[PDB]
Amino acid sequence: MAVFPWHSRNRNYKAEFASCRLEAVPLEFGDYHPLKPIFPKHLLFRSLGLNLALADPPESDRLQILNEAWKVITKLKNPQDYINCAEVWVEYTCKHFTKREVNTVLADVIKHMTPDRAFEDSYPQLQLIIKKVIAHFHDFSVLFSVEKFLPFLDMFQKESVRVEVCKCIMDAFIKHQQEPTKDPVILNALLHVCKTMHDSVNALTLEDEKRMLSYLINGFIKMVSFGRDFEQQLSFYVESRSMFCNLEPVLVQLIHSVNRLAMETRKVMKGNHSRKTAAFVRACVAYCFITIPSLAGIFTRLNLYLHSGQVALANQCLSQADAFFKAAISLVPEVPKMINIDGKMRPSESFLLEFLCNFFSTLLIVPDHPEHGVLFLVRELLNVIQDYTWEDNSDEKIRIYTCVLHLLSAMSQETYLYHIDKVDSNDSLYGGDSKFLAENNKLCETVMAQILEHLKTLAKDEALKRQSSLGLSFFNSILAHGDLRNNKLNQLSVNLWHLAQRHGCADTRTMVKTLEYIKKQSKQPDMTHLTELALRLPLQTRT
Amino acid sequence: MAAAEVADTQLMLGVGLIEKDTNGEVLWVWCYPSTTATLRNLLLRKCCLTDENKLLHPFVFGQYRRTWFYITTIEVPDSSILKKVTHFSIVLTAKDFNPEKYAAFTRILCRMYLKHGSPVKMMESYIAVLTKGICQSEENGSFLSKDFDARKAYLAGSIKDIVSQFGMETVILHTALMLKKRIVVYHPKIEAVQEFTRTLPALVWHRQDWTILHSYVHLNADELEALQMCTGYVAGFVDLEVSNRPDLYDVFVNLAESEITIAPLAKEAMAMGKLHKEMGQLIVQSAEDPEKSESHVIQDIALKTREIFTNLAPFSEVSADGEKRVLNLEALKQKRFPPATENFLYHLAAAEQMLKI
Amino acid sequence: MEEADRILIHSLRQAGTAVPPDVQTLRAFTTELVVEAVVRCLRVINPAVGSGLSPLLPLAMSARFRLAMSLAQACMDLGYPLELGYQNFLYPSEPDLRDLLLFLAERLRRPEQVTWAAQEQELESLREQLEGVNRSIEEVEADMKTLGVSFVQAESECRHSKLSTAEREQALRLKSRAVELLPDGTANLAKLQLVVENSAQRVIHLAGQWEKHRVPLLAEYRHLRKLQDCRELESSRRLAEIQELHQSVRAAAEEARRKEEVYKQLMSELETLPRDVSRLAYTQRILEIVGNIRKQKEEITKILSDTKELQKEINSLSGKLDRTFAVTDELVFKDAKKDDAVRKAYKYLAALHENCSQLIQTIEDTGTIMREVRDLEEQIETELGKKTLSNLEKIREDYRALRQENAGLLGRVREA
Amino acid sequence: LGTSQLHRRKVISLNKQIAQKTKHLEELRASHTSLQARYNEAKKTLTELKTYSEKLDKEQAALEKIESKADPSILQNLRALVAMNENLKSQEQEFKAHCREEMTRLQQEIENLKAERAAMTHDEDLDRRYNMEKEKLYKIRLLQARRNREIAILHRKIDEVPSRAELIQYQKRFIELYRQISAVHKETKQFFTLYNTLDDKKVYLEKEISLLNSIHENFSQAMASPAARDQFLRQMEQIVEGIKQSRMKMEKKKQENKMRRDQLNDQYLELLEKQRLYFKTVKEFKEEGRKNEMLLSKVKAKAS
Amino acid sequence: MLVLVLGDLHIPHRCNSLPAKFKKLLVPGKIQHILCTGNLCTKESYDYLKTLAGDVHIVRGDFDENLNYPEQKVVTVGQFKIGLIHGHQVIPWGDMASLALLQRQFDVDILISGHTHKFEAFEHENKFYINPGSATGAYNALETNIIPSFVLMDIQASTVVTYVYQLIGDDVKVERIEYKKP
Repeated sequence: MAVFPWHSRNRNYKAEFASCRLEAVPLEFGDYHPLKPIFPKHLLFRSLGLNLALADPPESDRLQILNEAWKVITKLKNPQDYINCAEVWVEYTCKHFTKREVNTVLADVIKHMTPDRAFEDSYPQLQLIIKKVIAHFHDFSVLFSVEKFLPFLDMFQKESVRVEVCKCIMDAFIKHQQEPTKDPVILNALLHVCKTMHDSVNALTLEDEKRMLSYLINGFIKMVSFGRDFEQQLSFYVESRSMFCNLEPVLVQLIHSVNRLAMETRKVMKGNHSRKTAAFVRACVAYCFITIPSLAGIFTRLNLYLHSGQVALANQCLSQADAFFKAAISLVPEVPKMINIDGKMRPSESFLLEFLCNFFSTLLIVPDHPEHGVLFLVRELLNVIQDYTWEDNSDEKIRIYTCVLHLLSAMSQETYLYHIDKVDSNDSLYGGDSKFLAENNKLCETVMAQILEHLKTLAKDEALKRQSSLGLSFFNSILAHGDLRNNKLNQLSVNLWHLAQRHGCADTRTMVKTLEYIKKQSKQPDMTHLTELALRLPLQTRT
Repeated sequence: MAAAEVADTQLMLGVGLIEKDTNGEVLWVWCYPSTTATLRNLLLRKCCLTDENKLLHPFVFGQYRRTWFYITTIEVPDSSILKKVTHFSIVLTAKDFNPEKYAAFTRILCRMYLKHGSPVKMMESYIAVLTKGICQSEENGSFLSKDFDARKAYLAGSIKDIVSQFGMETVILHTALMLKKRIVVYHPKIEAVQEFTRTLPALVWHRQDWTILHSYVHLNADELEALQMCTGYVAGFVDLEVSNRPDLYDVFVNLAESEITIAPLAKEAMAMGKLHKEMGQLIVQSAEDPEKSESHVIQDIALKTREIFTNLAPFSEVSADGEKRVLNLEALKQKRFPPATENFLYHLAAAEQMLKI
Repeated sequence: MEEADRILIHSLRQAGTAVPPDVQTLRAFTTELVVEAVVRCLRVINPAVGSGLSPLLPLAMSARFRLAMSLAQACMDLGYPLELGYQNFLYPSEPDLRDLLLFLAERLRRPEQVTWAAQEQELESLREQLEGVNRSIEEVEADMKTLGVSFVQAESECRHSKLSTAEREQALRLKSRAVELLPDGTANLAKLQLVVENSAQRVIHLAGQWEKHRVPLLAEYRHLRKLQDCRELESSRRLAEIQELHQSVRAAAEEARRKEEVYKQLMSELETLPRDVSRLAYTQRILEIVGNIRKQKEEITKILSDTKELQKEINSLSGKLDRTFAVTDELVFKDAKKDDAVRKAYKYLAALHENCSQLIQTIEDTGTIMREVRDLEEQIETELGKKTLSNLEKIREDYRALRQENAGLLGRVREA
Repeated sequence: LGTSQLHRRKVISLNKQIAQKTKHLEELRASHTSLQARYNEAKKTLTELKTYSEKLDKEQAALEKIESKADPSILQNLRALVAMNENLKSQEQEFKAHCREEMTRLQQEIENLKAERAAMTHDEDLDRRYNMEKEKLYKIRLLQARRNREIAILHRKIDEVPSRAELIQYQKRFIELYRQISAVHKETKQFFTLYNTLDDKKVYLEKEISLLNSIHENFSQAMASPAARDQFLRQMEQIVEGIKQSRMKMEKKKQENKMRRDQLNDQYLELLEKQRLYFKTVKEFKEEGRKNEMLLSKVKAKAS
Repeated sequence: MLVLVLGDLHIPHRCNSLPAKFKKLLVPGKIQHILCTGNLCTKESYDYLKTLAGDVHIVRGDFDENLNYPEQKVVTVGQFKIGLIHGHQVIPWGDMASLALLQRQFDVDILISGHTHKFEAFEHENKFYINPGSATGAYNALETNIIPSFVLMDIQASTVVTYVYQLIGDDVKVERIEYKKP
């Protein structure tokens, strides 16, 4: 058996669709389905605050009492009594009357607290006050109108305390904020607080606190929205990136946002892509591009890379994609033997292969460079993959080899499994270049060489179950992609099937049902040479 | 005995066959009777295999212009016949009733052919029955016409089952039946039609005429004409369209329904007056009264038949034509039968062909 | 901020201001260079003012002030957030200039009764005969009806009679036949039975012949049907094939037209396009920077560890030190009780550990002071970025010139 | 003279109707007569058949008379056999005829299937056409690939020099990047200083504990004798002397760095005050400009 | 038995709410099982699902940060084994031949994909294969538009009745098949 060149089945995915598809009936107007929906002053002051909170005369009388009580309180220089009793009366005051009534209290609070550190001793009281505000106040714009809150913030010093306030404030904001819109002032204040949080961060702070804080930030972030203003949105993002360096996941959100903006902009333009559209496109591209390096989560960064890729594919940026691929490639060696997630170490190779899998498909979707060697990139990636220190259970390598042949098969196709928009691929140029086809086949054969080598090595290795599965796949693939009109390859497929059976660690049930499937497929007319195979395939069995 | 076998071996005018080949088509394949190419086309129209599986009813029996015909289809079951045969439909043609005995001799013929493939040996069996009214089989225990008197074929019908199914619809059926009136039966299952309809000559059978049983009539003009040759008639059908036609039918039975239909004048001639109440009573008992089997029910219907015949009998004179009587129907009305009994007497004297005009 | 220096290049290119050779930094500039840029900036962006002041450099110093005041106004065109004016417009720190420049770059007894009777009589005479004729006609019609029925009746009886006659003929013939057979009944019976059975054998013969004749006909039929279908399928397939290939070829020609015309567009585009420094170059630069970030971040990260372990080492040391001194000082005092000079050694114990604390503290202080040094040096950097002394020299000579100028102006006010 | 036209008119109508109806009578009567003869004829024929039938009946009675002379069983068997042979002759002869008949029929049917066939040349020419289409399609695909090559070349050429718009994001990135550069690196080296600090703290913790334990034991040994105890007093004064020398070296460093710090800080403050002077002098000049322009207003009004 | 199957919600980045009438169609409780092929992305989206019905299963797609979701699962309802994948595992995305390869690996009667981004529902080899599409209509990079689509099916022993929901503005279109276990 020489280096017998693989040659492929030909398939009309459209005809295959029409055969395999079930045609569902469009269901009738309003028809059934299972979920069709067919004695000091302050002491009495506070005591009175309790009684009034419980029971009170009419609002006008409450107002009178407010004036009298708070006036005396302003006269009351003693800050501790002042803060203690005011905290109780505040709830009742905000409960009945509008903002300004309390705003007076705010002013006098600022006055009494300002001259002396004791307000820092009163930090809890300040917190409870704001929490009470939270319960009673819910529309942001009024708080912005209730500008006293800014002096309130300014009064503080203790970063931590402030941060606590921020957490509470923003969670309440989230509970209230359900409107995806904008207000520059609203943004300004929020952003200021956000930076307060961000700068509060240090390298030393607990990652969990970091995470939660970030996540909250992230929530409002999702809420941030100015509708149809790609450039404003963009810029805001840029600076956001600038400041909010303190946690990457957060930044990924921005990344995602970029993507969303870009893609939707693309869709609404409907191919009617002006200079503006394409520049905007490229800018999203870059911003994103530059981001990943800044990032850390390599695996994540990789899928991010491929998204970057595909959007560039969506956006006509070939060599750009190439760069990203080079990057992915560069990350490939980076992938360590074990990676830690959830605090725990897991065999990454499984995961990276999963990526690789979707990437490979992604491969053929690319239009290549004429200058660059026709899919050289592909080989580089695979070769490097093999260069990784794969231990035993390399067989996953072999899985990829298999699948790579499936890809090679698509390249072999004079027409590809899908064709995307304006996207071009070597098919779209070459229309079945015999030369390209042959070179591809040669590449396949290279893989097939590796296939034979390791499989029989595994035979030397008594890895009869794993090797057996590998042969299982090999024959399966040959079936999907091949023509037994290479009688030689058909026979080698028999060699496989019985070789697997002669070592015998394979599931004989698998093999039996497999053979049954072989005959069931073989039944079709072209499959008569598969019928020749399936009968010419007897089967040695554990049974 | 033997005279009946010689008659029957005239009547059994021979075998039909149709099949299908692998080139793509169902086909007639040769066999052994006195052919009639027109009637041959008619039988082809009988052929269930003509629709490869509309309902590939595996057996049919039939009668045409008093000539009976008998049919088997098994597509192709496991046998050593020529594998070109994709489908098969064996038939015979007759003037005689023993569908079961035909089923036997045919099963003999068929299995013999299923071993050999040759129809000519099976024709040897045709010849054997021809010569003897009997056949041995290599494939089977032997068959004798002595095995299966026609009255055995007549016993097979359960009248109880039908009358328990049809109640006063059976009073409709009765009043059409006795008076020589045009009876239609519809069920899409030819098997059920065959069973029910062949039971229908059993009803009143002592008033013997078995030739009536044309178990498969087509709506073709020639076939409808042939049924027109009949007057008291029962023809079987598997589609509703015959219900359209009380002009054509005195009764439409949907056996798919368990329903029986009254023709326009029959709505008086079969109106529930005195005799038809008597019949309502008798048929309620024929469901309900257990004492008497189907043939015994025929005996008690023969009691009613002798009642009506003897009502006619002294009131009627026996003509110079000798065979039959001429009825003073005016004197029968002077008897003053309550109106439905007197009407049934008149209509049966028509059915007896014993009128005076 | 050399990347920003590349933005300078960018800004110069967009403005159409040159990049003279050493004009690679803000450091190079004179005020005119910038303020010219500002002229370009609004003259692009707000020409209404921006047309106002030529890129021609002024020399009326008052015009320098006032044109510069127009620059402040140009900021007032939107309000770049910082302070404005000729003071700035004289030669500020490069950060400031850079920032503002960026702000710019972005937005880019009467006769009848006697005789009439005899006349109408003529009607009546015919009317009666008419009715009588009609009577006779109806009569004959009835006769024809009855006779036709009777005729058909006779026809029916004739048909049945014929039937009976035929039956009699057959029965009579058979009876004669039986009479013919009467003399040799047994022998005739056996002979005839044998004859019948042989004739049936002869029938069997013909059935075999006719069978065997029959089979070839069917086999040929089958053959012709099979070739019929094969032809029909074949034709259908070639037809479908060529339909599809034609349609695809059509689409390919359409695309060829589109491609060719676009290609010439691309020719025009090649004609148009500039040849600047590439996307790649900045890509590389960024990545370099990226690496920088990674490396020093990672170095900080090692340092994070180093701190962690170093402190826990110090912790262990502190515990061992405290317990060490407790045990040691206890024993030393126990010994000191013996003798005044042992007490002197104990004195040296306490004083030594004190001096240890002293030195440690001094080291701490040194660290703090050197942190101060960092701060001060940063501030120095700040002020030299303020070009601070040179800007002294600038404002001294400027204010000198303008004080002198204003004194001349006062003189002219009094003179003129 | 009393006379009517209706007499005339309807008289003529009546004569026409009489005559016409009478002729209808004559024809109908003739038909009656013809059918009468016809019917009577049928009757005669019927009588004729009856008479012949009666002769047949006479003949049957006589033939039955002859038959009576022997065993009816034997006669019946013979008759049956006669009918049997008769039937055999009939179906066999008929069947011969049908053999020939059906042979001819199939012969004719096959003659149909032959003349039906006695698309292929079409199929060949279709193959040729098909091949031609594929062939020009391949050459077309050649042009596609080539044009596409140009497409990619020109695209890359466009894009290699990104849009000023693109540069926008570029530089702001750079800007944060510088910010980071600085922030990070300064953080970094300051924490390196922190390292120096904790490093030195650990070093002297170690040296302190070690010397402490050593001197503790040397005390324990020395105190045993007054002479060695006093020797420990002197040697420890020497050790504390070296320690104090380390203290004094650190203090000297403190003072030197303090001097540097003082000098630079003072220069800093000098420069601060001077920078304030320069902004003041900035204001002074702007005052000089305001004065200048006021004087200019005066000067232009006065002199001009 | 009422069971809900979904994939590739892309909630935070692409699809931070489900649309109105589709949400509305999610009545809680009249669903027995919930199966997600992945890229629903968030634990809180899963919370919304688990509150839609408790019997949730999720296989790991791309963006689902809970890597602890299995790559695949064989779920079983009625009389059918039912294979679960994020089609990011599917070699030529969508190859029927590969799909049967999967079936023969796992001997399952049904399979559901999600990563593929057409509406897909092929049964051939007497084995059935599904793409609901993204029920949030998360953009298909290969494609110009996808309406969000989702299916519930009446799985009844050896038989399954499909309900193929499509939201078209206020138009919730639905299609039915019955799949069976011959």
